[PDB]
Parts: sequence; C-alpha cells; structure tokens
Amino acid sequence: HIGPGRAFYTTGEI
Amino acid sequence: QEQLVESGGGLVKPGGTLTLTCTASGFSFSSGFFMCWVRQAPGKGLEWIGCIYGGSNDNTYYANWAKGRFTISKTSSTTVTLQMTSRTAADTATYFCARDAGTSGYIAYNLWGPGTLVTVSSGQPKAPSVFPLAPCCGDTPSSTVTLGCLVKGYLPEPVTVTWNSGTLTNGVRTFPSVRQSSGLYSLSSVVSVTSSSQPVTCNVAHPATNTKVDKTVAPS
Amino acid sequence: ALVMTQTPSSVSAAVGGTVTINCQASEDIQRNLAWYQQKPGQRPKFLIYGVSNLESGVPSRFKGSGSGTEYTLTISDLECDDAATYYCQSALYTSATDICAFGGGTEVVVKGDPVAPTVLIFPPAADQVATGTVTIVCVANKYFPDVTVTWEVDGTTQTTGIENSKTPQNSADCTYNLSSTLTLTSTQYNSHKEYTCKVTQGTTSVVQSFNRGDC
Repeated sequence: HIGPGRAFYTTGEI
Repeated sequence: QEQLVESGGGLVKPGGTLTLTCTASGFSFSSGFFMCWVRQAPGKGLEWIGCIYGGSNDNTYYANWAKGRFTISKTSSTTVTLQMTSRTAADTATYFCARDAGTSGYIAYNLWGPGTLVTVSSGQPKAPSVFPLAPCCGDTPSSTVTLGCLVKGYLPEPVTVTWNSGTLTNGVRTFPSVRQSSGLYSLSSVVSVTSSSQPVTCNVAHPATNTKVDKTVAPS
Repeated sequence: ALVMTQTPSSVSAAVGGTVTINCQASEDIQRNLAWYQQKPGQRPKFLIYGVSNLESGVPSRFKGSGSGTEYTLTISDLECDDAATYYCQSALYTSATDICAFGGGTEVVVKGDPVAPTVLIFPPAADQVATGTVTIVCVANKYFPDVTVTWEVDGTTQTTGIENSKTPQNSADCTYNLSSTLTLTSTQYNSHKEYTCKVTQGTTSVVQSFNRGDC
C-alpha cells in the first residue's frame, strides 16, 4: 500500500 | 550498519548560543529522507523541532515555536548541525538527531542517535568525587559480596560508569542521577561478585571536565 | 495545529495480558501514524509506521489499528520488556509546523512475579568524613512491586537529606532497584551511632544497620 506523503518524501517540497 | 551520533551538548549560560553536531555513518545524505531534531526535557515528552531535506534542495522546515531560535544546516555530506540560543531552563533537555525515512509515504523515524544533553545554567562546572562502596568492615565475610562507587557532586550531566573497563557487566546496577540542593548531581553504581573474584574497578568518566576516575574497590 | 493526544496517561497489566493505548488526531490523518517505545534513559525505538506496519524485529503482538481520527495500539501477550512509555506520532504535509507532531505518551507498567527485596547498607568510605559531609547509601535490590524506604538514626525517624532513585523495570523479570542516600555534615554524622535503612513491601520489611564505631 502507499501512504499520503509519498509525494512529499520524494521531493522534499510541498 | 547505519548509525547517528549527536555532539556538542553541555553547559550554557542563559542566552548564550550553542551549536550541536549530528554525524551519520553507514549511509549518505541522498534524497528520499529527512534529517530531524527532537528534544526531550528530563521526565517530559518528545517534542519535535525541525527537519532538513536530504536532496540538494536543503529544504529546512521548523516547528511553530522553534524558528528564529533554532536553525538546521547540512555542514557536510555526513554531518548536520542544529544551532540554538538558550533562554529559559526549559531549554535544558536531551537533543536527538533522527531520520525520517518516509517509508511508503508514511512518517517513519527509523533511526535515532543516543542524544546529547544541553544544560542551561549559570553554575560553574564541577568534577565528581568518587568514593568506594563496601560493606561494613565489622561484618563477617560471605562467599558473595556487592561493591560499588558513589559518584557525588558533579555538574553538568552526564557521567558514565563502567566496571573493569567494561569487562564486567553481570550484576551491575547503575542508578539514575539525582540533583542535590546545591545543583550538583549524584549517582551510585553497584556490582555483585564472588568474594573470590579478584579486584573490581569502577571507571567514572565526566567528559564536561575531561575527567576519568578509576577506583578499585575491596571489602571491609 | 495538528495535536496528538494519547488518552490513558498510565496503565498496568500482568505478564501475558493485554493493554490498549489510544491516540487522537485533530484532522483526518489517513493512517499516517507511527509508534515508538522509549524506556527511561534510552533513545526511542521505532515500532510501527502507517498505523500498523511493523518494523523488522518488532513482534507481531503489537497490533496497531485505527482510521481517520481514532487509532489504537494494542499490546498483547505483554512481557516485562514492554515496560516503557509509548508515543504516537503523525504528520500533515502542508505546513512547516505539521511535518511532525508527537503525542504526549502513555506509561505501561508490567506486573510480574512478586519478589522481596534484598537490602544493603554502605557506611561511608574512610575518606568521606574529612570533607565535611558524609553520604550513607542504602540499596533495595531486585524487587517487585514498589517498596517504601525509611531511615532511622539511633532510633529516630529521619526524613531530611534523603534522595531516592529507582531503576526502571527489568526487561526480564519486571523488578526494580532502589538506592536511598542519606547526607549529613561530618559533625552530625559523628554525633550518632546506629544508622538504619528500612525497606517496606506491603506487610514485609527488611532492615539493615551499622554502628559508626564498628565500621
């Protein structure tokens, strides 16, 4: 499963 | 294996400024994780301070209360810094370097160092006196005996104690420290041993004063 | 902002039993929930990420559950090695102050086999008294449940100049250790004879003494 932060941990950006 | 080690804690006068260092081993500052700082006042809870990104976009993110007093920076490929200015005694705490691995897009602090202790205080440092703990000389010897060291009257924390240079660990009890009215800490360490088990030596170390004391203890 | 709130501040259960901690999130955290175990004196240990994903080496009996606002940690087949404070942690990835928020923590106390303490008293080393203070150390070793320490100097209840400190529960048998320390001026100390440490566990007491002249 995937978590609601996979985008944030990949970029370091939000 | 990967490991974190914090560094730089000690005494600091109120309002003075301190810089702590964290040092990673066994992995490198890539991207996909953060390096974070967490503090914990004695007996109190875990309180997050801030993180900093691994990728070269060294994105620094702080807690509400924290920014303006604290700042986190990538001092090298393997070392991260946090710099702070003290104010109150509530700044006295253990400062933890951690790693948010971000595993599967969830928060995951899967690596922690031992932490380093910052003491906000106006007091002078002081190195401990070390006294042997042995049963009353007027007692009758038994085949088995508990000896120890009293590590009294020091500032700041911490102190560490080992027995026979770390060779002796079975039956060792080292108690948490206590603050005296003077502001100096104390603790005891005891070890239980066969009355035939040769001399036993406690090794007391107090880095804040660059002190190591060895006290070899015998009964009566 | 985002606040986590762990509900039972403390809790006890026997070995082999089961305990439940809950953690409350302000918003919908969508299962972004991490658990940590911290024994006093040590760094926190990562247990779980994403409400229920066990980190390796963490045994299965740590059941994390929950959804949306209410999450639960359930420790079953409780063992003495579980004596610790447990922290929930979550994150909202939109503001600088919500990258991380820790819960307040829940203490877990494990009830094991009752063991009566053994008591030791340590009269001051020969060189203490020439410094102006004397510190007498008493230890209650390897005992469960908690004990009460009492001091007596030539038969008189002492309450001042006494500090106690207890080791946290032993990972193997749940037991405590206690040091009780009595400090007096050298002149106070030389004006008395019999120093007494009394450790009380319910209806049992162990009493150790020395007489100054003989040590």
